[PDB]
Amino acid sequence: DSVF
Amino acid sequence: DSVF
Amino acid sequence: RTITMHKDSTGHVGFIFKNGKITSIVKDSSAARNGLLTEHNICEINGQNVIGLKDSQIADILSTSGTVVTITIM
Amino acid sequence: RTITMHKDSTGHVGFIFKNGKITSIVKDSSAARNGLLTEHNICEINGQNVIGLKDSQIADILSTSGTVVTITIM
Ligand SMILES: [Co+2]
Ligand SMILES: [Co+2]
Ligand SMILES: [Co+2]
Ligand SMILES: [Co+2]
Repeated sequence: DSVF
Repeated sequence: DSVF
Repeated sequence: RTITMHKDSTGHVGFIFKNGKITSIVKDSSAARNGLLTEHNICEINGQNVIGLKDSQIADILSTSGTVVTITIM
Repeated sequence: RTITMHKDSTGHVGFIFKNGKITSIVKDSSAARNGLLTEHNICEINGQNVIGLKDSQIADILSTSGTVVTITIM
């Protein structure tokens, strides 16, 4: 998943 | 960015 | 329920989300220091209502934001 | 320099990497509990040499792995  |  | 965070040198405030809800926090990150916690829905980013936006649409807001990112949760 | 981790209910062991090198650790994750630390290069995953693979090629190994993920660092 993407980290922001 | 992607987490794994 | 508003938190101000600051991007790190990799461009991240330090959280993961899915379906509009925060799911994980990065160690040693701005999200960690500023007390963002899992299992809450994201209501606003930089004062913009994001309730009901798709994850990709929230991601675009986050990625295109400048260094300071304020988030409001329910 | 080998660490065994276990995917969580979101399918993650809890780390971010770039250019073959671990850059961040997720709070409360398997990577955190098992003492993976930033700034080290990834040498092997599940006993396979990944030195010199592209990040997308390491990501594919990680994503397609079963629940247990062993990583060796330099
Ligand atoms: Co993922
Ligand atoms: Co990123
Ligand atoms: Co709460
Ligand atoms: Co070291």
